[PDB]
Amino acid sequence: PCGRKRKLKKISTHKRKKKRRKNRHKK
Amino acid sequence: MAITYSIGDMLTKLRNASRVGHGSVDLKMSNMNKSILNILKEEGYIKDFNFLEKKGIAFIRVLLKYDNKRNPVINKIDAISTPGRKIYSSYRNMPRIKNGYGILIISSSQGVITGKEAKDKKIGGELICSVW
Amino acid sequence: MIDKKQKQKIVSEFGKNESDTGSVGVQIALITGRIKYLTEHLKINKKDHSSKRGLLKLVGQRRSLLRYYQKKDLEAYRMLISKLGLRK
RNA sequence: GGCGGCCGUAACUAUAACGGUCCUAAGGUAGCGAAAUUCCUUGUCGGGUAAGUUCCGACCCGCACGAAUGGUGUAACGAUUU
RNA sequence: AAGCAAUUAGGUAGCAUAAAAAUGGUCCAAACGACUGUUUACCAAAAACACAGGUCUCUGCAAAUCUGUAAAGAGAAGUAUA
RNA sequence: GCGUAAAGGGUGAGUAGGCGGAUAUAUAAGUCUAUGCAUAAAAUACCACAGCUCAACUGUGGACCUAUGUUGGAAACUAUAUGUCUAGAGUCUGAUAGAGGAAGUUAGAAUUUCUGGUGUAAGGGUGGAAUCUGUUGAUAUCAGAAAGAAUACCGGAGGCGAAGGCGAACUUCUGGGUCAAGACUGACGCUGAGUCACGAAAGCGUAGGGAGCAAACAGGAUUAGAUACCCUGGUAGUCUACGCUGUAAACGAUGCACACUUGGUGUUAACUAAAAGUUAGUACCGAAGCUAACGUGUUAAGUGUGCCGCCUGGGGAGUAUG
RNA sequence: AGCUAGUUGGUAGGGUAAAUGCCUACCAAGGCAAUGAUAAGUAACCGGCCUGAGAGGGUGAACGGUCACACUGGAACUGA
Repeated sequence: PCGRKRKLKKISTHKRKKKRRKNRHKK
Repeated sequence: MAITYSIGDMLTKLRNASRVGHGSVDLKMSNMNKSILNILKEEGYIKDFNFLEKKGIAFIRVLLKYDNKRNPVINKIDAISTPGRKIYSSYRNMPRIKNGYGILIISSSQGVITGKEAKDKKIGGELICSVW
Repeated sequence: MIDKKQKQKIVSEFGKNESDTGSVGVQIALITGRIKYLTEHLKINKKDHSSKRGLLKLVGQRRSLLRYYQKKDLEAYRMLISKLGLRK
C-alpha cells in the first residue's frame, strides 16, 4: 500500500492522544 | 462431520473428475445418488455406473463419458436447492434449463424425476440440480 | 491420573459387560472421574491455564454426551445422574 | 531552602508560536488563578435583583498561586464561614 | 360493626379530632477541614489540634531515645512485620 | 463481496438458534396435485367486444397470477414419532514424538560492587571531540566474597500449543496430538448471537528485590537553534508473589469444518531391520484452474456447501453524546 | 433495558343488549421482557397509485370500504 493512508491514521491518533493527555488531570 | 450434501458431494466430485478428464469417479452410495445417476444414464450424460465394495462399504463407480476430442459431455452441473435455501416449484413454473438443451432434476412425490417427466406427469417438487 | 485399574473397574461397573467401554454411561463416568481429579489439581495450581482449558473441553464433552443420552434413553439418564451426583 | 530579566518579530489592528542577548545552582512543569492570596479595583464580561463594593460562572495584565511548610478535586459529615 | 391487631365501613359532634404539654424548618450553591472527637477553667469551640493513611530517617539489644554527677529506671520482661 | 481497494472477531470452550451419514415404518406441519371446491365487495390493473364523430373517457364479458380456509389424494426431500447399520465422531488397548502448562529444587559462564596483593598516568569515547573516570592508586592483572538478571554451543527452508507463546538441568502434578483391524458405543455431529475463560509488551494497586539495561531528567558535543539522532551518567520500569487493565502490523493483513481436484525438491514423526513406500505434519518451486494485477496454486486465493463475524465513497470520526 | 402494583390471577358483587378488572370489596404476588417488554419519534388503514423485465422499492391524491374527530376537555338524557 502507498502508506500515505497509514500516515494519515498515525497523525490522527497522535492528535487524539494529545487531546486526551491535555485534558487529563483536569477536573 | 456436517456433510450437508449427500447430493452436492457427489455433484462436486463428479464435476471435478469430469473437468480434469478422468475415466471413472468413485462416489458414496445412497438411494438418491443411485436415482440421480440413473437419470444421468438415461439422458446420456454418463456411460454407466456399477456397485462395489471396499472395506465392507458399498461404492458407486461411474464411467465418465467424453467425446472423441476429450470434451466432456457434462458442461456445467450445479445445485439449486440447498439446506440453507430450499427451492420448490410447481409443475408450471418449472424452469426449462438452457432452452431444454440441459435437464433439470427434481425430487417429487413420485420419486426423483427429470423436468420433462415432471411436466408430462403434471407433478412438481424440490429442484435438486441442473445439468447442461 | 486415573490408573488402568480404576478405568477398567468403572467400565465393569457401568457397562453391560467387561468389554463395554464405549457405552455412554462408561463415557460419562470416566469423564466425571477426570473432571474430579482435575478440579483437585487446579485448586492447587491456580495459575495453570492449559489444564483449565483441558478441563473445560472435558466438561463440554460431558454435557454433549448428557444431552444425547437424555434425549435418547431418558430413564437411564435420570438413573445415571442420580447415581453419579450430577445435579440437574 | 531556591525556582530570572531585556529586546525584536506574521497577507489590518492587536498580541508573539519564534529569534537574539545578559546572568544564575537552576530559572515555576502539571494544575489553579481579582483566590481565606489582586495594591491599582466596585478590573472586565455573563448569571441572579426593579436596583448587587457581597455571591456564582469565566477572562489572565498572578503588585505578591503552585505541587508532602503538599497541588487540584471529592460522596458523606459541620452548634464553622458566605 | 367488621378485624388477631394495625386498619376498614357506617353513623354522630365541633371552628379546630398527633385537639393539652413534650416532640426535625426545608431546599440550592460556594469556601475550609475528610469524618466521630480535642482545645484558650474566667470575652476566641473555629478553617486551629488530634485522627486513620503516606514518606524520609535513626536504632542489632549492656539498641536508638529520655531523666540524672552517677548508679539506675523507662524503652522492655519488647527485638526491624519492633 | 471481505490476502493487498471499505470488509475475518486476538484465540478457544460452549447456551439459545441454524444445519447435518446410511436405512425401515408411521404421521402429513412444509412441499406437490385435482390449476377440486370456496372466499379474496365494486372500480382500478390484463385480454377481446362494444357506445360517445375517434381518442381520452365509458360499459358488458373473459381471465392470468398469489392469499387464506377447506375436501380427497402422492410421499422422494425438509419436519414429527419409534427403530436398524458403521463408513463420521468418540471410549478402551498398544506404540510414539514434543522449548505444552504449573509447582518445588539446582547449575556454570559473564558482568557489577566490595575486600586484599602486583603496578603507573592515563582510562573511557567518537566521523572528529568533550563531558565523565583516575595520583584519595584508575584502567590492566591475581585471589576471595556477595547479589541480581538472563540461559551461548545444541539451534534450522525444526518441534509443540487454540492463540498469545514456549529453549541451562532434574523431579512431582498435569493438558493435547498422531498412528492401528483392535475391540466397544451406534450419528452421540458442524458452526455458534449473548455469556465465560485465556490473552505479547506497556501500564496500575499491595509487598519485596534491584546486577545489567533504561522513558523522564542532568551534563558534554553536532547545529542558526537540537526539548533529538551521538557520548557520559541516571529515577520509574525491566524481575518475584497476589489482585486489576484486555490493547498490538494480536498477520498467513487469508474465520472454522467437511467432501474432492496433476507433479517436482527437501524436511519432522510413526510403521517397516533399513532402503522403498504409505500416513499425519512442515517448507520451496510449479501444470491446469482462479485473480484487476501482484500473485495464489492438495497447508487454494481451485471446484461445492453448513454456520458465525464483518463491509456499502473520502474527510468530519472511531470524534461528540449516552 | 427493565416495565407494570387494578398491575397478574382467583372468590363474590356493580353494571351492560352481552363476555371480560369493564368496575368495586376481599384473597394471593403474580404478569411481561435481548425470540425486544416498556419508552421515544413518526403515521389514519385497506382496496389501490407511481415506478420496474420481474422480484422489489416508494407511496395512501381522486374514487370505494372501515376507523377516529367536529372549537379544547368531560358528562348523561331521549332513542331499535
